Amino acid sequence: YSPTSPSYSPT
Amino acid sequence: NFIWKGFINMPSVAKFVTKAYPVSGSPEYLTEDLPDSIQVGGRISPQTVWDYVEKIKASGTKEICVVRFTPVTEEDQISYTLLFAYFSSRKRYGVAANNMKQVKDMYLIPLGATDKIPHPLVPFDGPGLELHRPNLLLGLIIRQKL
Repeated sequence: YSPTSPSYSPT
Repeated sequence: NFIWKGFINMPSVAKFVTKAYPVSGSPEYLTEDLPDSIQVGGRISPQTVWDYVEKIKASGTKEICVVRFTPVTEEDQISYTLLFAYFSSRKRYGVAANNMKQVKDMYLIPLGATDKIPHPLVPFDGPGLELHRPNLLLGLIIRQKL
C-alpha cells in the first residue's frame, strides 16, 4: 500500500 | 555536525546556501539523497500535507525525516528570510520538484519563532528543536524505507 503524493500548485 | 550543505532555489523568489541539521529521524545518509540544489517547484496547503503524512505513517513503507535549515552567510540569511516570508504569508508549505530516487516527497515548512511544532511531526526522534529559536525553515523528507 503506497499513498500518492498530493497535488500542489506550481510556482 | 550538519547533514547536508546546498542550495534552496525557488525561481524568482530566493536562492541561497543552507546547512541542514537533524531534528527527527534524519540520519546522516540523507546527504546521499538530497541534490546539490533543492528546486522548490510548488506550494501546497498544510492540511493537505498532514492528511498525506498520516497515510504515509499507516503504510509502514516510508521514513519521515525532519531537518532544520540554517543560512550559511549574512547574504544567505536575507534570502532565507524572503523565502520564509513567502510561505508564511501565504500559509503554504513549499514542494520540492527534483527529488532523488530514494526521496518520495520533500516539503519546506516555515516554523515561526513562537509557533507550536505542527503536531504530526511530534514527538521528535533525534535532537529535536529548542524552544528559543528564530523563524525557521524545516524540511520534511518522505524517504523510501522498504
